[PDB]
Amino acid sequence: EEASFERGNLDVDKLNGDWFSIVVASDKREKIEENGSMRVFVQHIDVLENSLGFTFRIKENGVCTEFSLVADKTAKDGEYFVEYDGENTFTILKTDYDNYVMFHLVNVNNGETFQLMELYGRTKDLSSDIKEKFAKLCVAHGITRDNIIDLTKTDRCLQ
Repeated sequence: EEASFERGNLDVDKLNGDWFSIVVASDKREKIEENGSMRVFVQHIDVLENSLGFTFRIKENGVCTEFSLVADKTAKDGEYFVEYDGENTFTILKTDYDNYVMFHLVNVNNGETFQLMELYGRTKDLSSDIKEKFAKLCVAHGITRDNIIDLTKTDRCLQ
C-alpha cells in the first residue's frame, strides 16, 4: 500500500483529484506562517504527461486567492521542478493514493535554501497515526517539531 519514490513503484496517475493541505513543515518557519509564501492550501492535483499540476489557495493580507502551478518531471528519479517564489525541486516521499501523500521540497532563492514538507489528505483531516508518521519524517529530515504546523486547526480557505 505504501508507494514510495525509493521503490519506484509510484503510479502517479492515482494521485489525480481533490486533496487538502493537512500539515506543513519547514526548516524556515517564516515561510509557512501567516503571509508566508509556502502557506498554501492545495485543492486539486492534475496528472499530466510528465508533469503534475497543482491548484492552490493562499491568503495574502486576509484575502484568499486561487492559483495554479505545473511542475515538470525532471531527469532525476521521482524529482519534479516548479518555479514559485524561487526554484523548487520536489519528490513524493510516500503515499497510499487514496488517503494521504507526503511531499519533500527544496526551495532555492537568492542563494538561500530551505526544506518544506507537506502532508495532503483526500479528506479535510487525517488520523493522528498518519500525522505522527509524517512528523517522524520531518524530524528525520532535520525539521524539528516546533516547525511543524497542523493546518486543520486554521483557516485554509475552504469557504
